[PDB]
Amino acid sequence: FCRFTAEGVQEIDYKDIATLKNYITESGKIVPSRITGTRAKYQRQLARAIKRARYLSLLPYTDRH
Amino acid sequence: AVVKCKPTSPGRRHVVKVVNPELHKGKPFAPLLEKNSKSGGRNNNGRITTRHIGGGHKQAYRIVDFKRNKDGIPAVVERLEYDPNRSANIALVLYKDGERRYILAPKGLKAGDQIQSGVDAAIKPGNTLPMRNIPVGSTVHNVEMKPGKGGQLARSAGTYVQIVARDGAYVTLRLRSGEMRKVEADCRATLGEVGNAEHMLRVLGKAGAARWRGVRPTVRGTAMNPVDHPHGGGEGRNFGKHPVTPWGVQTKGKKTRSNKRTDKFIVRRRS
Amino acid sequence: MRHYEIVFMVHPDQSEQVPGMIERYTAAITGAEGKIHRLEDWGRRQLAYPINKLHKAHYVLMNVEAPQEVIDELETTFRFNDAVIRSMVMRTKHAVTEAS
Amino acid sequence: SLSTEATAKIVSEFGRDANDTGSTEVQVALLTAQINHLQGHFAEHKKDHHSRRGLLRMVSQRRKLLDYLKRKDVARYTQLIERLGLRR
Amino acid sequence: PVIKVRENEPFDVALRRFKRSCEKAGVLAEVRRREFYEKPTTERKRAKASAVKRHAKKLARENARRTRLY
Amino acid sequence: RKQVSDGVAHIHASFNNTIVTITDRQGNALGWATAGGSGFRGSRKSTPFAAQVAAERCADAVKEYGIKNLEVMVKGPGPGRESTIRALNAAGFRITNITDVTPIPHNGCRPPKKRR
RNA sequence: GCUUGAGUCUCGUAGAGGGGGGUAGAAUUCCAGGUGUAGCGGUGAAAUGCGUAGAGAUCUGGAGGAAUACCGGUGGCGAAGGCGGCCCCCUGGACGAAGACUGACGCUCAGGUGCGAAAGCGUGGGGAGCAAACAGGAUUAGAUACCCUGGUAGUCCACGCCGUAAACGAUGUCGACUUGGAGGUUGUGCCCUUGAGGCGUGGCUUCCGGAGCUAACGCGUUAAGUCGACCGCCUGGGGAGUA
Ligand SMILES: [Mg+2]
Ligand SMILES: [Mg+2]
Ligand SMILES: [Mg+2]
Ligand SMILES: [Mg+2]
Ligand SMILES: [Mg+2]
Ligand SMILES: [Mg+2]
Ligand SMILES: [Mg+2]
Ligand SMILES: [Mg+2]
Ligand SMILES: [Mg+2]
Ligand SMILES: [Mg+2]
Ligand SMILES: [Mg+2]
Ligand SMILES: [Mg+2]
Ligand SMILES: [Mg+2]
Ligand SMILES: [Mg+2]
Ligand SMILES: [Mg+2]
Ligand SMILES: [Mg+2]
Repeated sequence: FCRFTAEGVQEIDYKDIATLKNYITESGKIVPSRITGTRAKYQRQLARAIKRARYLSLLPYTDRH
Repeated sequence: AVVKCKPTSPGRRHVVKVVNPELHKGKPFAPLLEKNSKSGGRNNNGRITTRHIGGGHKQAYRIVDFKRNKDGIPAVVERLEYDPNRSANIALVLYKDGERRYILAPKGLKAGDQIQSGVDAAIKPGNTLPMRNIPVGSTVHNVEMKPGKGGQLARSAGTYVQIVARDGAYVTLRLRSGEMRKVEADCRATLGEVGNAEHMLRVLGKAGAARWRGVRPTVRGTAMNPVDHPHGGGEGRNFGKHPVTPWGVQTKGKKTRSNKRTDKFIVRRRS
Repeated sequence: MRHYEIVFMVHPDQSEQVPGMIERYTAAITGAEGKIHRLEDWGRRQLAYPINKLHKAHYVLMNVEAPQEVIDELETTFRFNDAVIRSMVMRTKHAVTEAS
Repeated sequence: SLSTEATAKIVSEFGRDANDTGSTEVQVALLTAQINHLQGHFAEHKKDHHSRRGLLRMVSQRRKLLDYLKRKDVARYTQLIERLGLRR
Repeated sequence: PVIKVRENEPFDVALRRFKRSCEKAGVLAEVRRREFYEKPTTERKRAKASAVKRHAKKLARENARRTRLY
Repeated sequence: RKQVSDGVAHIHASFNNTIVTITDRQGNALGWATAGGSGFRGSRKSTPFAAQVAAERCADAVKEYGIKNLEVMVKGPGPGRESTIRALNAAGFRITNITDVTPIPHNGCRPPKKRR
């Protein structure tokens, strides 16, 4: 649950998509922090990074484009 | 800016002036001036053909460069001047070889700025280049209608033309009236938007303020007699007629366009 | 002096046009005493959604340090270029050499 | 925001020591250097009603400091307002 | 909520997996929510009212944990 | 005619009706049948059974084209969201895949005002 | 004179704090077409409305305006009003650790000045959706309402005006003191981060309760407890926040 991003403290980067694809649903929606367990600080950086990879077409806005 | 004249007289109560301190205060450029005699509406036969014209102040025509067919040779703006023959201010322009010219002044042009024309020019206000090279969705002015003709559309104060789309050899423009019109793609178009955008907000305030621009009084057809105007007649403000022009044709609704030769270019009429 | 993270995508049919323009845009940074730190080129990628059709593009990453004004006349050449799509100029600092 | 290099000039120039920040002359000289730098921001962004509250606090705090300096001594106050250029 | 039917499969297995995908995506909740305009002052009140229930009802079962009923 | 082999079924489920349209993979419509036109006028066309009959009639009227595979593209809420797909299998078609298409704005236009 | 109030400087942290400019995707509506048939829409039920001039559905192309799903949280920022896509430019406040510096420079504040939701006003633009007024269809004893089909101002932008709200924790600002518990968010110090760890220390915030206070309900270290400084206001209901 709470584990990832708290050990090996790092700032969520929008470039690496493998880490980002873990935190989205089957339709490109960001997964709530209640489910994954990411801390409230790193969810804000995480969400802001997913909204940045979508702009560059690295990630889908929705599964129906 | 617009300044409201204080009511020191009935005729100054309602005046609103548009004053531009950036304008030239001295005399115009002598070599680019001409003689401009008036007519009063009268054609060859000496008979008035446009009514409500006559009188007014004397004006001298300034030869404004519309073609803008001097490619290369960057030009520096010398000063801004007041053109009485037009609704927008003009700009004196000095080219790097020594030739001076008059141009329609875009809305963001001050003395000292640099312009130039041709396919190599940059996308900046005041620059003229063929609409092949101008990005779609841009706002241009002084558009042409035929390659090399000189420039007819978007010429008054504050008017502009959007380039909606480009389809091969033609460009669709959303004219200021709401029309969508196709023009050739080699027609030049000065990039930017014409200046003097406050020209709307001026109010004359009195009858002489319109008389001294050459606008003679307009008489209504109801005050006429049944022989001078189809409305005419009456004993105490009677109308009972469908409103018409003084020559019988029905004003107030009836369309009059009939060309059939330039209908290929009108994509969508006004609204 | 300010640090930026320019990432721009070129047309899929200008893949031979990027390797010439990448140094031309870089030369403007170095001409004004601005340095460049990490210039990875991601090659040709696949878009998650179409961008005016074009299910493929060409990604570049510059990550330069330049005066605040120099990036201003680099943004416009991205804007008026018909072959550069979805330029994004962030404002990072420090780090380099990751993600590929 | 009165960057680090610019705030070190005023402290050294108006200070009685190399590291003497906080002296009434230095504090007023620092506040004036920001009120003057903000007159170009508010000539363009006239609608910044939120940043203007911060500006109107440095104005009202530099006047509170000038009053203290004048009451404490006048040989140092008259030199400071003349050196800076203010009180009209 | 796209669901692709695999190979060597029944149908009623697939249709049940379609509902599960749709229920997980909250499609019908979003459609029902966006039918009419909820005023901002009723959207904020409906959120604090439902969080007050979430807190009390969790503390209500705690006070009922340390009792014998018979 | 034209003997189309692969088609697409477009179920426009709603709170008040259900329109089933079978199109080819390029969007052209081959035939349609609704729930309210099936003799279910009134408060009976909302019911999921009335939408089942629509799937039966829309399975007909494309007999000539001879479709053998269908992709189901459900849209909107409503009772005829489930009972229509299964009637497109009980009618003899093959459901290659099922995709849910539905207009969900990212907070776009303002919806109508609340009913009282 | 002094540094325990107040403030300045060095280093970082978090944030829908503000103003300006661009850009992305989903969706509604409209326009031009292809396929395609007799219904669509709506309701408690209907009708008005749209459709054989071919609607509704479905696919392609385009133009426009507004708002930013998920993240999202009795979460955060702001003096209050309030602030939610992403990026850049200009900019205000807060907080924390270790130091250095000024040496009472402080608290409150009548008149005064400024900011102040929504509606509304003026000039010029814009206008997708929604929708006062308005029209029609129903319900009804009646229904100049709720319900349905449409729909103008307005909602949007620039600049001015208005200056009021159940503008509300119905609780003025500042300072000190007075048992506890479980949480949220944001810094920081020490040690076995040696392993999803342990102990302290600050800022802001939600809940429950002790003494006490209160007419009671209830507040309860963020007091409505115990005190000090300054300001605003109250003096039976109606007439009346009216002349
Ligand atoms: Mg007249
Ligand atoms: Mg007469
Ligand atoms: Mg006659
Ligand atoms: Mg009479
Ligand atoms: Mg009569
Ligand atoms: Mg409705
Ligand atoms: Mg005060
Ligand atoms: Mg007062
Ligand atoms: Mg308003
Ligand atoms: Mg208005
Ligand atoms: Mg108006
Ligand atoms: Mg009041
Ligand atoms: Mg409020
Ligand atoms: Mg009150
Ligand atoms: Mg309590
Ligand atoms: Mg009154």
